[PDB]
Amino acid sequence: SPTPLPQLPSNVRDGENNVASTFLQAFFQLWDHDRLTLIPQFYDSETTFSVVFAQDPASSSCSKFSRNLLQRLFVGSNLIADLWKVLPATRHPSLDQTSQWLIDCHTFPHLADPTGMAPYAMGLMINVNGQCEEADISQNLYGTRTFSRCFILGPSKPGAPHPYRVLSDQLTLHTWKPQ
Amino acid sequence: SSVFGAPA
Amino acid sequence: SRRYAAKSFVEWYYRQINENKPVASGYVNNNATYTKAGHPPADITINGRVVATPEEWDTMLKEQRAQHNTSTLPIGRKPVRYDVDCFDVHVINADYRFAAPQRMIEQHAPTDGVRMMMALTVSGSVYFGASPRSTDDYVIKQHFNDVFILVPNWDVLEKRSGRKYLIASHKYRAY
Repeated sequence: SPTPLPQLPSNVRDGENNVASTFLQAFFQLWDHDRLTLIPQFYDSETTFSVVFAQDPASSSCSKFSRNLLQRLFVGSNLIADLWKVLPATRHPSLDQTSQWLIDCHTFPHLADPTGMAPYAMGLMINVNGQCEEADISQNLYGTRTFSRCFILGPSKPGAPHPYRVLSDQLTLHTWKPQ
Repeated sequence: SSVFGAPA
Repeated sequence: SRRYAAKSFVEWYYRQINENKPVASGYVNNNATYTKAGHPPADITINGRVVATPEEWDTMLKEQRAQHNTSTLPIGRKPVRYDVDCFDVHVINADYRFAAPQRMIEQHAPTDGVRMMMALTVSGSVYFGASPRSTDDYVIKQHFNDVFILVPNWDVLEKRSGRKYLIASHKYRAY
């Protein structure tokens, strides 16, 4: 058997202000316990969100959502809340269970500067591979999800609650093991 | 310009 | 939209890999226009290891498919095969200008679907030792998730992909 590429732990290279930590600690806690509060904090009129697939509670949910006004679903800021409402209840492990998370991040150049004072702004790319417990109360469906989620963060618009915002949020829901 | 600080 | 741009890159990239061909030419490092403008080397992370150059990534891919002795795969089995299940792309800067010829700035406004910086996510499976069209007779199977930041290849767009957009950042995970 050929040998797969070696697997190392999370490679966290964010800038000194530790935004990746602050953001992700808030993100997964609120995703589980107070999900919609994330949007006013970090999402704005330009943020884009996709949920992709690689019985599944999320599958039936995104199906019905898409019919109404492996498979993909892309939305702008106008529908993010409504979609997030329909996504399964979750419990993620704590981020300090480090071996249960694969989080890779780095800062990168040449985003736009929303203040227009400079031609470029630095961005922060955060990619997460993790797992969570998913539940759908009505359909008595409970199980373990493996997922990927890629965030692009950048400077926020003037007046925003935080100095950074989410530009792009790409959720990939692959494996679902019933339990 | 950056809000993330310099990488270490 | 913009899936069409991502589709052509995706098809090129995993085809090179699956044909044991190099992908280093798809990175900004090997574009003179970007580099003389001062672009940094691509930021590449492979299963958590920062990899300094695209060339080293190609070498790592070669090592992964290498067979050393005591056992040997039957003929007709392919050492490594990547199958893409899904990809998704968001535009993270629709007014990308770095190393652009002024003419391209003038010719294509941010609404025009050319000067796009894209965040691309790709997911699928890695099969070790499987027959080239089988998803069942593998020795080992992994899940993989690749993410890229793609930037416009001015050289090509001036005149599908694999050359229309170049890789500025790349993270690979498999498990």
